[PDB]
Amino acid sequence: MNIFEMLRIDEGLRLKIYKDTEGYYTIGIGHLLTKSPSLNAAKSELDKAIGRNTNGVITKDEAEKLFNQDVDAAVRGILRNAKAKPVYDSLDAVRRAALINMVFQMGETGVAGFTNSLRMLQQKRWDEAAVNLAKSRWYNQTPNRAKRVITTFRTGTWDAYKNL
Ligand SMILES: [Cl-]
Ligand SMILES: [Cl-]
Repeated sequence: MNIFEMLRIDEGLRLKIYKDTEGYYTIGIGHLLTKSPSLNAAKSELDKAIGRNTNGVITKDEAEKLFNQDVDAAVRGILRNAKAKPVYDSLDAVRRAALINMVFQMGETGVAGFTNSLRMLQQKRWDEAAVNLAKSRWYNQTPNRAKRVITTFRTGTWDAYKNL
């Protein structure tokens, strides 16, 4: 298991524009296109990202390419974030993947409301952190996914992803 396989399980793979859990147009492996209600705007953003007139449809390779870019960006985003960096550097490899997954899903903006949880992770107080992470809109909206990531932070193993 690794970050790519982990997110592929959590986000799935769709080759046509679809609406995510929050109702935003997305494609591929969880690649958000825009928060705008406009399908046209979404198709436009898609063409801009792929470099061609797609007609709201892409190939598997194109999806994987977007994915590679998106993971790289999340990692780079963490490294540049003054609050997240110290946490990321303190964690072991498995746990780092869990932090990447959150950032990929909710962005630096979302991860920003997790100040207290991040501090517990940095302190290595695993059970406490798991409890705090669960008191969030994130957990109430996407509980199954949140449970998988939380278990990852709690245990430091990929157990929640084995079977999927
Ligand atoms: Cl892009
Ligand atoms: Cl879920």
